Amino acid sequence: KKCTTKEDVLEAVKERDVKFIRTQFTDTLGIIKSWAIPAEQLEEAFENGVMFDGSSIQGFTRIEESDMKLALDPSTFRILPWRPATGAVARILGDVYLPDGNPFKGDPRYVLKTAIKEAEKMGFSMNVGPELEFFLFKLDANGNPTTELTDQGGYFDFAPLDLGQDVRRDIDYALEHMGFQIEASHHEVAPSQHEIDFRFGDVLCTADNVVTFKYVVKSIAYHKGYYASFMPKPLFGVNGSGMHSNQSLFKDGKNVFYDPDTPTKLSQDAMYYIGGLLKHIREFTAVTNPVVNSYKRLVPGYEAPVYISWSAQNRSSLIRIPATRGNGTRIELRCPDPACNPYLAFALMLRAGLEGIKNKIDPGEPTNVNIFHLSDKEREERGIRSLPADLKEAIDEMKGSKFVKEALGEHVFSHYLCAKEMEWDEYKAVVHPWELSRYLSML
Amino acid sequence: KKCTTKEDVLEAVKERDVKFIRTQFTDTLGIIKSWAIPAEQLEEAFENGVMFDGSSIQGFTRIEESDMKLALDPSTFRILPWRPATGAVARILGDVYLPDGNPFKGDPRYVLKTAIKEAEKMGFSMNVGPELEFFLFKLDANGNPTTELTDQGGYFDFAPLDLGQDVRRDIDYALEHMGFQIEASHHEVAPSQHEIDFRFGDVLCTADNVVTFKYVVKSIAYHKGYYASFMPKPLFGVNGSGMHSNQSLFKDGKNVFYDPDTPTKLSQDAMYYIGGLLKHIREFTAVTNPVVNSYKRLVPGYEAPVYISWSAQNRSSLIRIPATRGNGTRIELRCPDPACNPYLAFALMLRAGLEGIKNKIDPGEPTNVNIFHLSDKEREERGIRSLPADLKEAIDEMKGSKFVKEALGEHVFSHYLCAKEMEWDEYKAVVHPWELSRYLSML
Amino acid sequence: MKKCTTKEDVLEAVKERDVKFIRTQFTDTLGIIKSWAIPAEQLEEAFENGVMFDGSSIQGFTRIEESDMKLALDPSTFRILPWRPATGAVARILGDVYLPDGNPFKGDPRYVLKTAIKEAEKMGFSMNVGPELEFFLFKLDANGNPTTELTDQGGYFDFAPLDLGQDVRRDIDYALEHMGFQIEASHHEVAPSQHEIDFRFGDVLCTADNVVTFKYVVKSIAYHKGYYASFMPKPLFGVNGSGMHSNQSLFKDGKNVFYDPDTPTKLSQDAMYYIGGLLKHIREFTAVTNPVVNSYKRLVPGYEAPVYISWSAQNRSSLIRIPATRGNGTRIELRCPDPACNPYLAFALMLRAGLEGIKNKIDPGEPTNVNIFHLSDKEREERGIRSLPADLKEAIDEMKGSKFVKEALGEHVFSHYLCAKEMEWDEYKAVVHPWELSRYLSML
Ligand SMILES: [Mg+2]
Ligand SMILES: [Mg+2]
Ligand SMILES: [Mg+2]
Ligand SMILES: [Mg+2]
Ligand SMILES: [Mg+2]
Ligand SMILES: [Mg+2]
Repeated sequence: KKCTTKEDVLEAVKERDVKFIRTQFTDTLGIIKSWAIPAEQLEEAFENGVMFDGSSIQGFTRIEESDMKLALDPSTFRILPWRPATGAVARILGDVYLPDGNPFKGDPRYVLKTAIKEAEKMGFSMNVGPELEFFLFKLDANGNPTTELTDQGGYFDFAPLDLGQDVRRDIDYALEHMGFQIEASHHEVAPSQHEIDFRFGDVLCTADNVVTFKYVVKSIAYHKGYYASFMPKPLFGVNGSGMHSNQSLFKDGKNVFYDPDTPTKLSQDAMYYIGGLLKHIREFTAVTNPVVNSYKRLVPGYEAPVYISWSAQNRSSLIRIPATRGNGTRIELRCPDPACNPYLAFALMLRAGLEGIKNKIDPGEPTNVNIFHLSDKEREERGIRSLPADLKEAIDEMKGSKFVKEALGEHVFSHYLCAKEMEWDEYKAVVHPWELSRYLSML
Repeated sequence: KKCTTKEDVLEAVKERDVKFIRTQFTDTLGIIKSWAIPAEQLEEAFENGVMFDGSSIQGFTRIEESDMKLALDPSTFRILPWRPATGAVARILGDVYLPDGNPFKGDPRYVLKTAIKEAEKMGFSMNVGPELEFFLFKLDANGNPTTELTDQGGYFDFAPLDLGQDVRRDIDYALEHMGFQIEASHHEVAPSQHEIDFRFGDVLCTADNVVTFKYVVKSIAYHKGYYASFMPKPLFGVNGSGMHSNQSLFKDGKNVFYDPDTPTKLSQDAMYYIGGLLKHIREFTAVTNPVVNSYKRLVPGYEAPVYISWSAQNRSSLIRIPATRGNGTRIELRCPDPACNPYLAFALMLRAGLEGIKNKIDPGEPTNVNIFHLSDKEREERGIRSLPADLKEAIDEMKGSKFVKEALGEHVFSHYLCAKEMEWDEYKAVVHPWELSRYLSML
Repeated sequence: MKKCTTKEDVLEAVKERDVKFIRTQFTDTLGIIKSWAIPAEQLEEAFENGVMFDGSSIQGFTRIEESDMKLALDPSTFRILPWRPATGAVARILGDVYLPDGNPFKGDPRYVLKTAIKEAEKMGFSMNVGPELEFFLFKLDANGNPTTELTDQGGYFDFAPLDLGQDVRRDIDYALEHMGFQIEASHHEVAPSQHEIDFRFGDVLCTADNVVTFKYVVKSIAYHKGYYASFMPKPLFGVNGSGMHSNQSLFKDGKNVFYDPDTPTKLSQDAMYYIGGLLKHIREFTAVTNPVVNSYKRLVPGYEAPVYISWSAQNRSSLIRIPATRGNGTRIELRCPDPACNPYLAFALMLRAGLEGIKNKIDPGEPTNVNIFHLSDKEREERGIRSLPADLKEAIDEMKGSKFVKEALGEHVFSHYLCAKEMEWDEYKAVVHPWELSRYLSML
């Protein structure tokens, strides 16, 4: 089941009776985009490319069309894990080009590719294993999503044990049937919350899978009567959903972060990589935490980190070093939530870590104390800064950042910020029922 | 009906058959406070004072009691506008003292008195006429307040014309029966919204009346089946409720703001007074706009001002000069909402205006253009700043302000900020239904 | 079924039986069953290098920070679950938890039971356990949530229920036998909709693993037939609660060391000392055998649950009972625990207490052949008959100052267990219950 050439794809389409091909790409804000191609037209698509409206990539801030061409990558062909009676369905990715023949710089996948390209200039290749947390909710009588609980279980609980036990198994099976190579799946801290850990793979292939994961899990749950939610904080008072990103660099086949003779067995480049991450994380929190609801997860008192720090012992730090060493040496960034665009988030993580190695950015001493247990003046002395407290603050930090603008390009940078600003200007004017409950009788 | 001495009060209590006396004071956050005294004990109260728990003034941030004494002011005695079958009811104010005999610096009324005291050092006395906007809503089946409309009328509409016509008349009559001397009352822009304009009077007496107004209107409406709401923005998409504060200074009986020979007929001190207001308004917006809901009114596109500016022509400026001249020359600050503590708000307005005259603070050229019609870069050149966009930003501006700390005192200053911070930390973590409507199906 | 010994045994069985997912199985400090799924393709590498996982999951709801830990899979614990999804077969597997430095994690309750077994081996003893698990079978509401709605109104040993509940009850028994549980007996219990399943009398470590497996297997099977299986100690007022009677005996040289043909009761001196140690320390770890606030709504007089510390051979209502069987079947039954307890911690502490009795020759005193429930405080005080802790707070306080429980559990488990139970009690003691409104709202 390893596809390399267009002839590999075409023969598998004929042998497996694939009738529809679905393109897969994402817009600037991480929404999954697609259109359907009948398989009869697939051979022409491989030869000539497929023309489509490129403003779909631009987000919801689009006004004008832009004719663009999608050059299909046969190595991304993959059959979807459901079987219509008519025939099989498969997804395929590709690269977006302008009519003049130049690659469209506004595709988030292209943005990730340039970061991979800059990493290869120094001989580095990046591997990532994301830990994706989500909620399994009930549908109402009309089939609409709700936040109604499907179980009351806790961390690593063997739950649910009713019919929800079968949908969770169906989700894991569907991913395995598609070649995901899941490492582990388990119940998360909050009721009805679940986590699936990806295999440690190369960043580009992993990023494509994070996108595929989201609509596969969504579709499988829907067809069983449940709703899979990737909201950061759908429920007050319980754990939010993060997307922890374990990352590692390789050069000449060996792990760049590992060093057998150092006290912590962590290399100098590992320290530099953390320094770049710590130096720039505030500038692209708006990308790792892209929606207004993201910052309801980034509040003190839960697993989510709100203070910029690193440690090898405390969990609640922004960056944590797992105990694993050798070829598996990795660092874990714990702030992102599964609403982020994986292409933009992974690219900025790579660029920030690369800038740490380039500029020999010291990360400081690790914070082994639970920072939540500290006063504001204590953190002030130790130089412990915090993440932006809402989307608007994150927007302002990203607005004036030379690092983020150069890494995304002036087109992705502008369009992402403009959409997020429109988002906040809508939210900031809403009068919420909490305000009514608090002030109607008081004032 | 003019009371001057304790014997004036005691005889009127006997003649008018007053059976209960209600003390009236406010806490640090502007909530109206009270306790009941049977009229038989009133004569002892005038002689010795009344001991009460002073931590009631401290707000909801109180932990320890503090025994304090209220020295009743017989000139504030006033009979309430409803008539129980048992007997009449009256309100009375006073000054709060510590057991050692010193005035308690934490009473907001005392804070206003010191600003009046500092104004008298330069020969100034301040007169204020507040324009109080409120909403008239329906009660549900259980008598609880709602936001259900009582009319659909607009600006200056003769509405409502149903039974709501009688409660609005009852409210105006009750205030007139109590000696308020209302200037005008009319329908406001939003449906079910109403405004009552006070007589131009001295700041201390006016501030006491703003407090009395709130619970009188509340009680009169309740007993007719309606709810009077003083929320800034109870309803999205329609006008909020402000408390415009027209103010003027007098020295030697003549209006300090008037000058017959100047082009605009406005004196130099009037310009200085505006300059101090403009220089400091950002530092005490947290007092004029004290609740989270206040900044749902301070959004662009309605009558509320969000840009720091002054003009004699445009309404939508933060400070506006009415056309009236001579003894009636006044300036109007349009940002406050009726949730503010009138003692703290008027005191800071007086101090800021006084600091303008002391330091000869130029207010700049007036902005006669509708600032809302301008780009961000246009306002940048003209030095046009904006008000804080939420309660947290207003808290931070007040936290580091030497002017506000000195004018309120270190005890009111600390307690006010601590309560408002607890307020924001509760609001910032709430997951609102708007987030569910926007992100549950998307993410 | 089959018995697996090597990793090659398990890997073969995965292929020939089309097992697609392996579920790890362990417990947190409080006894909550913990698991995560491994794809069968990953299983071969799991046997070679172990599986990294967040070991703070073992701490319970008192976990402060993450802790990387390794699970070394035990091939002999591989067992196929008794449901057959269309996708493929499912199996569970246990293992040992190791720290990154290579040492075993002392906070795993399974490790705690294993060191108790090691103390028995030092004195030449191996311990066998047969538990009797009581549970309730309730209806689900219209939304699929558990209720306390009855499924039958039968009593002790009744042939009930006889409606569709007869089938789910039989499905539970069939699936346990399908996994090789070798059930001794299953019957209706005293309370309506209450049931009992009697485990095979076998090795303590294997039996403790089966108790954890039993709970989620019964719950999942009941769930899929529209019923809820409850292991609450006392879900309903006014009827019997659910207990976990723990039969036990020691063996040495393949002989039962509790049996003596020569003595009058046909019990050896070691059995007397073993009882003495149990009676000496039972108060100090009642918080382990009866771990939740609801446990002490069962530990009240009048419903078969023992509240007084005594032993006897005749009447069951004693804390410790001697069944009539002798010879190789000689055992002593401890009747205080409920199915909410962690079996690893409860069995470990029973063993340690009994072994402490043997090594210190602790006399158990005269048996109390009368029903203690018929005695005054004066009569009970005259015979020096003590009570079990009356609520979780009292049991916590008795466990907090026990040097014995701290040594047997280890510091990590000891503090983490107590801290969690204290937070549980502090939350409970502040609640204003509807019973208080019914009694006081009108009166005061
Ligand atoms: Mg997690
Ligand atoms: Mg993690
Ligand atoms: Mg108006
Ligand atoms: Mg006005
Ligand atoms: Mg029984
Ligand atoms: Mg029994």
